[PDB]
Amino acid sequence: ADFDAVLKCWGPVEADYTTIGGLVLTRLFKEHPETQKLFPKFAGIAQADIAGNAAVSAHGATVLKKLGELLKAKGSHAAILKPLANSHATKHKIPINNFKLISEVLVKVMQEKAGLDAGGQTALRNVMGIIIADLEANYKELGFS
Ligand code: HEM
Repeated sequence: ADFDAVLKCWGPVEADYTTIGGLVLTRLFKEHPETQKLFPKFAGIAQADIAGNAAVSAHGATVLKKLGELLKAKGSHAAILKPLANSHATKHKIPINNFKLISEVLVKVMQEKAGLDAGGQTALRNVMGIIIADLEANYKELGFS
């Protein structure tokens, strides 16, 4: 049910993955500047120059499309998340806590831009908690507990 609650507000997100993706990453980097350093392509870009940066927005679109794919999955969520865990632990070297930070940002962006109400905010926190716990379990399988 919590997946359906989020999907009932996903229209404005999927309508413009570039704009909303850029909003999410711009806010992440503003509120959590240490996360920007985990993207070598973006690390060191002055904060004032991030909102207008097309490459940042394009990467945010990649993130949100992957999250959409997960939400819409009629099969295993864990299966889609295994490659994501593998790349984020072993290629990008992203500590798990950073997924909680981007999930905090997404809840706020959907509250502000996608009509996600109080119950929807809780549903999205629950869904992101499922995703993050699966990423964390897969990190542990790789030796990154
Ligand atoms: C649930 C949240 C996230 C989703 C859905 C997501 C999704 C993706 C996808 C689909 C890619 C491209 C394919 C791949 O390399 O696996 C990617 C790349 C990447 N992600 Fe994430 N990601 C998330 C969170 C994060 C966080 C929190 C960070 C760092 C704070 C991060 C850092 C990176 C980096 C550095 C790349 C490589 C970018 C490039 O070289 O172009 N990701 N992510």
